[PDB]
Amino acid sequence: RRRRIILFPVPFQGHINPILQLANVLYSKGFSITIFHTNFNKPKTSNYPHFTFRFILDNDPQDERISNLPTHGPLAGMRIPIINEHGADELRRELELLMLASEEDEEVSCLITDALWYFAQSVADSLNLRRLVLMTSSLFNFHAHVSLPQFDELGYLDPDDKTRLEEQASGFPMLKVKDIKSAYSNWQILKEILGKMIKQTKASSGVIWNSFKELEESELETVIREIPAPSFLIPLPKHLTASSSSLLDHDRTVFQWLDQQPPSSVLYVSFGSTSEVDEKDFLEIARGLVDSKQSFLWVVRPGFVKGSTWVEPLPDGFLGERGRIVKWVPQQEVLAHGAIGAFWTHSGWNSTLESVCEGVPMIFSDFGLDQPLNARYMSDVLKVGVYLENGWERGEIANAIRRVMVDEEGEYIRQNARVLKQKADVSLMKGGSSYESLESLVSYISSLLE
Ligand SMILES: C=C1C[C@@]23CC[C@H]4[C@@](C)(CCC[C@@]4(C)C(=O)O)[C@@H]2CC[C@]1(O[C@@H]1O[C@H](CO)[C@@H](O)[C@H](O[C@@H]2O[C@H](CO)[C@@H](O)[C@H](O)[C@H]2O)[C@H]1O[C@@H]1O[C@H](CO)[C@@H](O)[C@H](O)[C@H]1O)C3
Ligand SMILES: O=c1ccn([C@@H]2O[C@H](COP(=O)(O)OP(=O)(O)O)[C@@H](O)[C@H]2O)c(=O)[nH]1
Repeated sequence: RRRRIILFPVPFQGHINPILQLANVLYSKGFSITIFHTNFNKPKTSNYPHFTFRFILDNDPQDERISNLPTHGPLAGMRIPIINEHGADELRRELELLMLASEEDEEVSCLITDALWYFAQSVADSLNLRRLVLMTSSLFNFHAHVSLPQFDELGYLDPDDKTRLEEQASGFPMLKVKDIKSAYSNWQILKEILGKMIKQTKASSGVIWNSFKELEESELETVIREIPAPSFLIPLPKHLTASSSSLLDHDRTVFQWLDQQPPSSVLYVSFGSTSEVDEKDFLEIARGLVDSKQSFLWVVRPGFVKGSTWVEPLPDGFLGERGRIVKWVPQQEVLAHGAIGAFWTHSGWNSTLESVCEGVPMIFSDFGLDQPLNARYMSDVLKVGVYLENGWERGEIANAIRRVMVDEEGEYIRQNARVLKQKADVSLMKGGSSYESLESLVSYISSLLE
């Protein structure tokens, strides 16, 4: 292969999944692929015989700043600001020694990084290497990030200012003030990171969005105005699932059980790769699921429940014939199964987009960050699910589950989910928004060394 692309993911499941989907799509279009990855949270390189992996930044002996960071729980994310602040010299060395070792017939077209690796723009510039960015969250979230100076002036980023919570955000009516308060509760850290991510995204050679035009049409004018480089909207789950980049072992025994369920009769439940609840909330969720009287498949990550290794506070036999708990599944393959009638999600963007791409309507909870904005946009603009926006109450959980899966009152939500899947499929046909985004992206990358 004449042309090589280097990709550099953020080493968490919601970041590795889209960049290895993109890597596969670009491999399919005839590019050779090198992945730069931390040893931390590495995927199974044996699943990618067609890719070269290079492990960087946390090789032994480890830096003072990274050596003792926890490997699980939300605190593991401290690696993101630390690598941005201290990784530039090592990334430049690794890019240089790859380009020095390269064959004379092959050249590196570009570096594609996660948008959160804002430090990589200056490194790529210093080597006369073009950098493209992969956005792993929505255009709507980007629109909110660019509006932060206005949210700040209005006092929405003040945790102590508990006024106007149920009102429409001034200058941003698609959001309630409480959505902004939730999304930016970690304002001391996010203020600096998001400003840098925006500046270095605007400075990049091109922005790839894991989305499609018909999903986020209201947000296109903002990205065309804010980002001078070309934007490409490609819905990666419509190209392939992320099964090969799983960081955990799949429980595949779930498919034999799904095959025993009537069509659209199962609630799939998963609150993410990082999320945590109190025992009080975890038992309130469990009661809501039982109160619903619907069949369910619930992925609970070890550490989801504060105080327990897994699901110890749950009684044996509880959940009935109706319910299964597992540690991990191939989630998009589960969403594609005919048994699935709905998905109770934490509203992470990969989970939200996979559900949309499989036509599965949603019940939304959130654990902050971009989650409350995804839940608000999908529930109120697209109308493909119900937002549980006032915590965990067993009655409200039961009503939301029944509304989406059974109630005639919820038929419009099930129909909206069906039609949005169809729009995603049409977007991949010749002349479709996603087809044209991908053809343009391939032509654009092929032009970078002219
Ligand atoms: C930018 C980030 C800096 C970061 C550093 C660590 C920090 C925390 C977690 C804040 C609390 C304190 C502290 C110290 C901590 O508890 O560790 C802080 C904010 C979110 C974070 O990125 C988040 O890091 C997590 C690992 O700890 C990832 O698992 C998240 O990815 C996942 O990525 C998915 C794909 O983007 C996303 O939909 C999903 O919700 C998310 O859970 C990713 O979400 C990012 O949050 C940003 C918040 O503004 C968004 O702009 C980005 O689009 C989004 O990707 C991690
Ligand atoms: O049991 C599971 C649970 C989740 N996932 C995948 O983990 C990713 C989670 O990404 P998301 O953006 O939804 O949220 P995060 O977990 O990053 O907060 C998605 O690609 C899911 O399909 C999976 O494969 N199996």
